[PDB]
Amino acid sequence: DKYTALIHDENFSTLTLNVSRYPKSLAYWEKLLNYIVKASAPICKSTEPQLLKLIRCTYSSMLNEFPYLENYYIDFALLEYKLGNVSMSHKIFQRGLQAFNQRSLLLWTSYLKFCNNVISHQKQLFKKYETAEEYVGLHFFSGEFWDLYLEQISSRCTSSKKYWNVLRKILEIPLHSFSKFYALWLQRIDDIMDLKQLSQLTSKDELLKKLKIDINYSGRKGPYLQDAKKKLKKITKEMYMVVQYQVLEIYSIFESKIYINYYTSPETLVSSDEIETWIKYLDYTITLQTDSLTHLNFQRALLPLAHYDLVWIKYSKWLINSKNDLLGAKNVLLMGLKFSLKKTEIIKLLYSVICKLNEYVLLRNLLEKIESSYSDNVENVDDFEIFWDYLQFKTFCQNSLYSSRYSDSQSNGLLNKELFDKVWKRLSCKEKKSGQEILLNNLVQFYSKDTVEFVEKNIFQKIIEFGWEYYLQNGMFWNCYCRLIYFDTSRSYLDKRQYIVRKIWPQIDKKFAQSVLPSLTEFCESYFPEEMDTLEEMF
Amino acid sequence: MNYNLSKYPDDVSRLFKPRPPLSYKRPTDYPYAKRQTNPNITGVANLLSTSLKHYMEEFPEGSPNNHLQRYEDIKLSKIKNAQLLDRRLQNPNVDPHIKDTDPYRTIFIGRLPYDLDEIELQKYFVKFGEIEKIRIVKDKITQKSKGYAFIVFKDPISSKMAFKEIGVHRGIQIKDRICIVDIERG
RNA sequence: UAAGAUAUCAGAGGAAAGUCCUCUGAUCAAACAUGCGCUUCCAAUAGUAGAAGGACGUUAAGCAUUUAUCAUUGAACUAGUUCAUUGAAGUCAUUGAUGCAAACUCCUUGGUCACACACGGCGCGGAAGGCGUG
Repeated sequence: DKYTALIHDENFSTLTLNVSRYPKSLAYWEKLLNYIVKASAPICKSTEPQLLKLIRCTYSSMLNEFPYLENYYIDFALLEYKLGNVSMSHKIFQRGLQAFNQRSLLLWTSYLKFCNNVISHQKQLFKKYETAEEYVGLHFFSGEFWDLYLEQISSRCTSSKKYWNVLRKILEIPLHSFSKFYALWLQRIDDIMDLKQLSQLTSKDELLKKLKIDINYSGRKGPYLQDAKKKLKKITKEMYMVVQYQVLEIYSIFESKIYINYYTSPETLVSSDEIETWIKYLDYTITLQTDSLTHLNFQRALLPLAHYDLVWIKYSKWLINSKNDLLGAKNVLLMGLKFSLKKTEIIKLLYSVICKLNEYVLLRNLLEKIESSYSDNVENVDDFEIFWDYLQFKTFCQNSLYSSRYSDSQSNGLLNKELFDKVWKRLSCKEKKSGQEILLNNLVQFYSKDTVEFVEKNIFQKIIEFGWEYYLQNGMFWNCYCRLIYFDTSRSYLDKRQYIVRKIWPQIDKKFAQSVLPSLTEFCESYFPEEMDTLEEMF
Repeated sequence: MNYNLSKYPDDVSRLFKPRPPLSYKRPTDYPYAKRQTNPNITGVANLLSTSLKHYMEEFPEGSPNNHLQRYEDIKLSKIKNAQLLDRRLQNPNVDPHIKDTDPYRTIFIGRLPYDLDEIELQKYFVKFGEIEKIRIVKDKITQKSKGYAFIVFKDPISSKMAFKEIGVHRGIQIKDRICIVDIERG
């Protein structure tokens, strides 16, 4: 048969195995699919179910890697359409629209076109268009969406009061192609041939107040209706003056520059200016305060640079301070944590959003999910920021969960056997872990009797006893060891001037005192001018 | 529409816009599988043939089929037509009027004008040999000339040459009518 | 797809039976005229109306109801019930569908004719029939 002859083919085994080796590359997913369709070339109800079920799990597994590929949700419905189960064709537009969070234009355009043919029920088919326009109606390129909706009113409905009702909306929206909708309004106004037909435009009252024309004017109507049109056509023209300013602004500033409106892939790179306009076009859209138009213009700008985090931050920043909805900002980053490839600038911010929201059981669970990622060796990571953002937030929980074991109600912070051993294992790497002294400088911060005696013995003494070379030549180390002692509230000035100068200063080697002295002088030059001579003679 | 697999160009094909799809309405008649005429037809029972006697005593004499008597009038009239023909066929060796010399010498002449005479008949038929006799036949019921005659020639070869000539020649025109000739037949 | 036919009946006539053809009657039909004290219908302006038909319009997520798969395997369980896994098909809908009712808005139609504001016809039309003669 055709199925088993494709498994025993060579090219199937290499193209599959390539995809399982390099998942996110896409151009192997694309070859795995473009090949497997052609190998079943007659793709009708005829062809065998093992070959169709296999070509269904290619698509449905491939869209689970790349949820922002508008065309492959269309192309997967049409394959489910031709094969002939429109139940399963709807289900995979629903799953496509939910991927974009209901607000992508190409899906709702190439859903409704299909949806005309198969709904076969009046009230429900217009309910698809009402639900559509509240998400994707203000989309700047939505011009061609409405032209579908106006095609389906004229064609279908009898009354011709909905066609005027809808077209009154499109006149107020800054679409790319708006002039095609003013041309249709002006082709109606001219063809109005009785005074009763001006009621379908606007109410009987608002005609007589705002324009002063009356429908019940019985008389010689010809010139009166020829006046009504001239008076009514004017306030269209003033609206065409309003919108045209808003369009020609947005076109000339923003939309002219943006050359790419689609996804591509995780290996695609965007131009620098294109990022520059999307950052400004988003700030402009926030100014207008049209919430439907704002959410849409983030989503519309997200899918070209969905991998950066640069837009995931702002879209959460807009939601957090302007619209004042913090629980909603938590959901953006969680939806952003998946697509972005930096993942660090988000996850620092995302921790902080949970903390303000008071969902600590989630965050403690989240820190378990990031230590489990490295297999309990976050300590051993190369990129410091993931560790350091982990550590200070891991600290905040264990101050809270465990009661303090020191005097003066100080939360035993960085000093706990659970965390300190992670830090000591981090310090032991010495030359390769590459975030050493920054970790070391935050160990100084304790400023009390018990904790200074701890950090002296448990790190600053043991680092001398083992006597690693790297830490003793770096003057940032000796500077921090002095500042641990000097700011202790327990010592008087006498012993604090003794303990440093009598014991700490002499423990350095004379060869290291070349490169240590610059950073060690700066401590001395600012806090100990009196004993600046006794520094120099020693070295 | 997009594709338009039709003879016309794209403008004309987009001109025949169909009304939108028919609304669905849940059906009211019976499903095509379940459709059937009334089964369980209880046959012409013995109990039915027992209840015939209530009908039979009520209408014991059936009404007379008088429309059938219009057909029994005509078909019996056609049989009586044959009997009047049967009265004629019993009555030619008798007639006296056909009972002179040899029947191989006798011409039949027919379709002759009602208003011929035996002398004009004699002129024409004497064209084909010497005549032994004539007779025009006249209706014995009233002497309308019947439009036939019998002509006895002195020789049967002159009778058959008269036959040749003046019947198969379209019918001999005598006065103003086209006169078949035959041999005697009778 | 083909062949045949172009009202029926009855009488007189032309070429005992029948056919063909012609004028005389009856009945049947169509078209055209034309009548009936024939039948029905044809909307405010002395007023801001109303009659017939719609709306595949709104109120309206009205109100009142009833509906959202089956099979296989394990756990608990009363002596049916829930949870998880494996297969089969699967119009969309639940702001639905089904029943009940109202209000409002809007669409197409016509003699919006003439005379009269006057204690059971016989104005001039048009529309629709019935009936009768030629």
